[PDB]
Amino acid sequence: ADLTEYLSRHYKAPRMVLAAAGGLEHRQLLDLAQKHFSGLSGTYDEDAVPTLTPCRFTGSEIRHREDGLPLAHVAIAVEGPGWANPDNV
Amino acid sequence: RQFGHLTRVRHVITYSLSPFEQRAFPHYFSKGIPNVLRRTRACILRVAPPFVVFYLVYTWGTQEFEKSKRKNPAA
Repeated sequence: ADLTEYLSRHYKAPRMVLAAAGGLEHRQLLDLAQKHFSGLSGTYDEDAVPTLTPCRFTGSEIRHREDGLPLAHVAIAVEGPGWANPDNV
Repeated sequence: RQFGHLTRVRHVITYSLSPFEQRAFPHYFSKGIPNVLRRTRACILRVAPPFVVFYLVYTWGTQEFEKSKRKNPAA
């Protein structure tokens, strides 16, 4: 039931992309997508729209002391800039 | 003593948070005051019976000083 809820709430038409790359023309792809993807979705279960929340970066450390290992892994990280800003580049 | 060859530890995850995003004094007058009263409960039963016994001996010592230096005979 939860699987069917997830399938219902996130396999929706407008959010998703069909894209092809290779030696083929756009008309063929558009017509085949018209003949097959006409009829997936477009409306939610009583408008239960999933929506992003811009979350918060905490900054902390979790250290898993486990000495019976040959090498040690460290990951250090800071804030992400985002996408559309050129600070990305 | 260097730093790194002290012991062998497995099976332990230590979480900890940054100093900035937590506050200075979390519930300072809310938990620290029962904290110090509990600490005082753990000690005074076996701290005070030296000191009050010392104190009564101090009072008695000054008492013997005054009453044995000031004599009041019969004459």
